[PDB]
Amino acid sequence: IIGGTESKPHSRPYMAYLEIVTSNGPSKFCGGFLIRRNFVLTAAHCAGRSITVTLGAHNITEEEDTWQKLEVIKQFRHPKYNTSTLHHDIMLLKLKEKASLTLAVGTLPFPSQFNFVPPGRMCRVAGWGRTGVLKPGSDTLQEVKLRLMDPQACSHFRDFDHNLQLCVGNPRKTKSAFKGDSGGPLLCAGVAQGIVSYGRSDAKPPAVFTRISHYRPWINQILQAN
Repeated sequence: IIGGTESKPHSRPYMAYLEIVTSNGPSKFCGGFLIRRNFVLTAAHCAGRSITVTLGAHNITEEEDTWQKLEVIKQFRHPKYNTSTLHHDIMLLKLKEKASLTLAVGTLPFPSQFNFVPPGRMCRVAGWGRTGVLKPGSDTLQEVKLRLMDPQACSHFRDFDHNLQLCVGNPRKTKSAFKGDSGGPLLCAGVAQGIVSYGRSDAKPPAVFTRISHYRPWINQILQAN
């Protein structure tokens, strides 16, 4: 997260930290959020060999009694997830066991098929990603307030689509989600409307987020099929 501040500890109990093992140059990490006791929502771009989720953390380098680390038993990537258009950058993760609902660890509701959040709104995003273009990731959870932009603010991104994605962050400011923040949710008025997906390598906002309302039925299909 670029140009933000450290979250108050445990003020965002749905924040999930994902450790991912790839079939190549070791682990990478991602943000994501708990939607139900054994299900986390993240980006499809955060798919890997094996994944572990740490729930209830603030500083991911020092464990606390709030910590709950669970194994991912299955990865439901979006099948239309395409590495070219980067469309459908959403994935559901099923946990081997159910997280215990505590004040430090909680669930977040995602929107309905008809909740279409428009340009102008200021939403918040949290994460443990890089704090600058070539800067290390953050040990502590950071968060930044960002403005939703009109579709045109993002047309520099090949294949940007209004119905499926969100254009996030004012072009005139530095604030933005960045590498490492992938998978974390965008909260608008207390509802998760997006998922950090991608942006420029130079970290200049806007960055593109997955628009979740649109995937509601699919999330639903898997959640009901378990």
